[PDB]
Amino acid sequence: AQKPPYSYVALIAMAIRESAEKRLTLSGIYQYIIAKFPFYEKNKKGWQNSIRHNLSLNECFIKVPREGGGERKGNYWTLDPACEDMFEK
Amino acid sequence: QKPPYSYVALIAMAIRESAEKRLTLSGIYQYIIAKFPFYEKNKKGWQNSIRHNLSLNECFIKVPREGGGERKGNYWTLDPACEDMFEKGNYRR
DNA sequence: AAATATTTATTATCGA
DNA sequence: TCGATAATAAATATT
Repeated sequence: AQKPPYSYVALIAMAIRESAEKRLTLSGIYQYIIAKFPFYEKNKKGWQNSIRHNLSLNECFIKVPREGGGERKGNYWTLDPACEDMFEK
Repeated sequence: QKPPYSYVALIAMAIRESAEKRLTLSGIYQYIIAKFPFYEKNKKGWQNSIRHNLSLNECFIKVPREGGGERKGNYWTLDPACEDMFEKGNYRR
């Protein structure tokens, strides 16, 4: 019972390293973040767009190809082989 | 050829240098160019500086635009006390 | 008209 | 009072 004002930044690449295959999608993001804590909600476009723009400022992300496991838009999103050893932690 | 001039005063001067005084945001730059052309649109560096003046003041108001004026930007105007203050001492050193 | 990602754009924090 | 990192709204491009 307290205020979580800190978890808007590192919730993006988290689902990469918390997982085992390191390429979970927005579906896995949603279901796992929901399964984690009992207050946050996906029924708000505000917080959704907030977490959406949290990915553009820092210049370390990149787009990586994927086949028809859900690809109609195009490639998935992950990190760069350079800013690697700073996101496992 | 950028100006060493007060940027809030730059916005207010652009304001008084018009009749409608409520032009769109995407034209604001052009007007400053009309005075002192230096900057290039590709340079994304010094934008936050002008932003600091645009957002942080106490003589402007924020009012939502009309749905037909659907572009990127809003309209701003001055304050009567700010008007009568700037009308006297606007261009000193 | 509802919800993915390259640019734009208020509140406020730091630093000079 | 002029500049550099973060944290937040509302309107284009993309599927």
